[PDB]
Amino acid sequence: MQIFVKTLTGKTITLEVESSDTIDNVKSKIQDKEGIPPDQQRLIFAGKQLEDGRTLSDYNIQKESTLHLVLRLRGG
Amino acid sequence: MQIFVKTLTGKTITLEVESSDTIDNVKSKIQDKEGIPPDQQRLIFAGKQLEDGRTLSDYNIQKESTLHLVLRLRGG
Amino acid sequence: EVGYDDIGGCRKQMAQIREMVELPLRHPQLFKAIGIKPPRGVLMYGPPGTGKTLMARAVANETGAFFFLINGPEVMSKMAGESESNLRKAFEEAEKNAPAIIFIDEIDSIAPKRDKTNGEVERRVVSQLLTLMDGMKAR
Amino acid sequence: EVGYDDIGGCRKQMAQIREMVELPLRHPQLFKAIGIKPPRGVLMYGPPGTGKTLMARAVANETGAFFFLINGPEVMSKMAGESESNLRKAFEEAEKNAPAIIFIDEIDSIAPKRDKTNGEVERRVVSQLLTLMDGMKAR
Amino acid sequence: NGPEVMSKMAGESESNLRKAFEEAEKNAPAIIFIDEIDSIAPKRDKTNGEVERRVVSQLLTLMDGMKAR
Amino acid sequence: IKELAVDEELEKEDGLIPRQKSKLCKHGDRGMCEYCSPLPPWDKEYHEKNKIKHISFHSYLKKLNENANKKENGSSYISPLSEPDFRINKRCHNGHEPWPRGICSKCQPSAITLQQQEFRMVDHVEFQKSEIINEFIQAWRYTGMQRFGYMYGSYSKYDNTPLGIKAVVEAIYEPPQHDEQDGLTMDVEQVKNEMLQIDRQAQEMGLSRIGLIFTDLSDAGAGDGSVFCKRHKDSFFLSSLEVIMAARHQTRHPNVSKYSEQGFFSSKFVTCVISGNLEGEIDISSYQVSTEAEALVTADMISGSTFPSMAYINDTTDERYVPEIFYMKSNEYGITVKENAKPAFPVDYLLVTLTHGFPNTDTETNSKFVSSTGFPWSNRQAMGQSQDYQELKKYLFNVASSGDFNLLHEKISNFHLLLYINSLQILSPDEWKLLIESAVKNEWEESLLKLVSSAGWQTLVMILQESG
Ligand SMILES: Nc1ncnc2c1ncn2[C@@H]1O[C@H](COP(=O)(O)OP(=O)(O)OP(=O)(O)O)[C@@H](O)[C@H]1O
Ligand SMILES: Nc1ncnc2c1ncn2[C@@H]1O[C@H](COP(=O)(O)OP(=O)(O)OP(=O)(O)O)[C@@H](O)[C@H]1O
Ligand SMILES: [Zn+2]
Ligand SMILES: [Zn+2]
Repeated sequence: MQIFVKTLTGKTITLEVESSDTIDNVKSKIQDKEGIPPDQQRLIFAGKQLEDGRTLSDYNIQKESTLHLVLRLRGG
Repeated sequence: MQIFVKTLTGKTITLEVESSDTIDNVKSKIQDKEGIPPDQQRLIFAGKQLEDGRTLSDYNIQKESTLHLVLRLRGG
Repeated sequence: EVGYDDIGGCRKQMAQIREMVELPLRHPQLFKAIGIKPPRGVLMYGPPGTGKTLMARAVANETGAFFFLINGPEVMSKMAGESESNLRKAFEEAEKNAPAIIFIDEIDSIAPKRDKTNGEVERRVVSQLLTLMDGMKAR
Repeated sequence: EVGYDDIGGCRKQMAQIREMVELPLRHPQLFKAIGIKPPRGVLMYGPPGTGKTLMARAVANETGAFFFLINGPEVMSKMAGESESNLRKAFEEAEKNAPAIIFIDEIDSIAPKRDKTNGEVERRVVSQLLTLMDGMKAR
Repeated sequence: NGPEVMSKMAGESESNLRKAFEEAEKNAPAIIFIDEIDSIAPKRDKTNGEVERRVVSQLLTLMDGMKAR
Repeated sequence: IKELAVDEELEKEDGLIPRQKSKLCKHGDRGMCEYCSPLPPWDKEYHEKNKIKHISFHSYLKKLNENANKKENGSSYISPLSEPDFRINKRCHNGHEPWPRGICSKCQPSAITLQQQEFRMVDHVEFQKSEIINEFIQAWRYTGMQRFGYMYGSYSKYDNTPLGIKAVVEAIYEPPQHDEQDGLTMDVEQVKNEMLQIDRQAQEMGLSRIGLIFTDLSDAGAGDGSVFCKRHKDSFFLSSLEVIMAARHQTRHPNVSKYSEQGFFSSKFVTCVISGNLEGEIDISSYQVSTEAEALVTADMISGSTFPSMAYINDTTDERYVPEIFYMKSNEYGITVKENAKPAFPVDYLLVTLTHGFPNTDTETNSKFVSSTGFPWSNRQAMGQSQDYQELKKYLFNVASSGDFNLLHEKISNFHLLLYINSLQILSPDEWKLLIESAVKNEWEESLLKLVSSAGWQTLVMILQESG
């Protein structure tokens, strides 16, 4: 289904996910086209930090729903 | 060889600088085109302020990269 | 407001004066294919108390035209020739709205015959009114 | 505007004025070669309703000219003394795009005699006209 | 007053008469008393040269109206 | 057509000035002859008695209504309140149908007498807080160069001036500009594209761009003296280059009026400048431009001169016919009548003054925008206060990770903080419109709890805590 993956810098990129798929397929999709390892791939929905070992049925992710991605930036 | 210095008003200034010179010569070249003294001038390279005593190689500034120009007096 | 039935006794002069106001405004096509130009000035004169200003207001409200009023002793200035600028001001304001009708009562008070004065500003007041009415090419 | 051959009866005065103001305007030659400067002023007079304002607009239209029009009572009706600047800009803007015709209509409402003077602004515009008329000797 | 409002320079007299009828309409019932109207309204004679206008004609156009009970 | 809510209230009130009985009155107690009659609000004799130098245009509208509407019939409703035109009508209603060949006196623009305007649109500009414009001067104290801004505010009544409108300002927005020590000049294209989106958020908040400010200080020695004195009586009041920027801003923002034939007349726009007093401080002053002559000739004929007091008049090229400009000045012996047959005529004559001021701190009706006035502004890239989301952890943070609603709502009413949030457009536009209306209006306690219970505000504090 169609979703709106939006990072912290306002860049929204359209991705694809199944309604019963896990969130690790989304984390693997960010690892493909953005090259981010999963220690910095932080998705947030409904004010809660989405764990990497869960599915979309717990957070009730529906079609055409936006996503809030946080990327870690550090000097050390 | 080529470089691009851009102000805050959306105006990019073309300049041809050597790859192995100092930053003070870059401030002298933008002085001759407009008439701004290089004491209050400052150069921002992607959020990093360029020091006038250094060169173009230690900051790893590549060809025709977008630069920033800002004016800030020391006493003022 | 008054109307056409508001005054009687001058029924012959009422039907005569109604031709020169309705035909240039209601049906102007009679002046086409006949060559001539419709006239502008109508001159009424008589003793006071006969209803000159009553007949002027009756023909204005019965047609719905842009009525205007120019008074005799009002617009007569001595400052810098302001009467010559206020006469042409009233003509261009009547020209901006179509159809329109102006009314100048006690016209003998504004620039009379020069048998007495002959040297005042009223000699140049009437000559302003000559070129203003003759320059009315707006049919 | 009106044409050129729309005036009858005045054929003798037409041939007097066609060689006067139309022929030296379109032809800068045949006056320098003959050694005679052309006249820079004509005066038309007579009874009213004879073709004074009609013949001037007819002779200036179908010849090729600038035709600076200026009316009599419209000047001097200004405040704070700017009728001289409206006269100085009248003659200056005409010679910038020569050939030009300056038709002063109703000049009797501008220049009366010195025994019928009125105020102080009437003397100021008759001496401005007499000074500026002499400035056109540069051909 | 007659010889008071007519001694002005022909510009404030027409506004004083406009202020006279407007204030009397605001606080009706009202009377308007004027005196020495011959100094305001003289006759037209052979000795022309006075102002004789712009004030009495203002009184003509002010008085013929205002009769709406 | 519909005018403003402030403009219709000044029209309905007559604004008459009452007087008392006197020794000169000969009438009875139940009357008035001339000396205790009600005074008109447009008489300039009462104005200069109380040192009011202009006649409060809504009363000037009343003094022309007496000339338009009379006791006679009329039947016109002309209401001659229009902009006097100096352009040339091409059709001309005569035989000189082209202007290349022919021009007469009824279409020729008359010689400009240079008479001063006796009425001003805005009568008194007022401010909201001394801490608001203190941040504007603080921008000069960090970079040492001049600044620029636009003032957003509203209007209300003014009881000091008879039938007068006062100008209230609420917040100041700064466009991105290129600063310089001598002056300043920015691109008009990027400013107009930036000002289009600020006018969107100003509609729901009840704001309107009605003013602008630009600085001119020239510090003397940075010790005992504050600034130099550039603008005084012998020098220029407003430079001729800034007259052009003030003239284009008034033509872009017209004021709606039913009395005008075109539908718009008498623009209510203020131009304020920070220049300093004569002796020792940085006191500001404001003047606005004149509508009668300067507002229309700026479309064709205003050209820059080397003098700051005067402006050059250029020449005519086949469509741009201009009349002669005259003014009176004293010669070496006496005072003479109009002399100007020479270019570079002064522009300080075409300015009408205003009275600026700040209200008392003990009481007011409201202030509506005093949150901190210390938040980093949107386009202050010359200064260091142009931060990213690192500032939002420092500024508000939902204070101490658990905030009281009396201390949380007092920070949320900032103008530039609310204009920074909606640019990210995390919240819905319906929830954002009730967010800004809660911060700017009263009885906000029932609607602030609606904001914290929404999932959009929960996602805002969750995406801020993980980021730096
Ligand atoms: N049909 C009518 N014919 C004549 N008189 C009339 C008629 N109807 C009414 N009247 C009366 O005659 C008077 C009209 O006179 P009017 O007001 O025209 O004075 P006027 O001197 O003719 O005006 P002006 O000052 O313009 O010359 C009214 O007061 C009215 O009572
Ligand atoms: N050949 C002609 N002579 C006189 N009048 C004419 C002639 N042909 C036409 N007319 C009529 O006379 C009018 C023109 O008269 P004109 O405007 O010259 O008045 P004038 O008294 O001669 O001069 P002024 O306009 O200064 O009074 C036109 O409206 C036209 O109908
Ligand atoms: Zn009294
Ligand atoms: Zn014209």
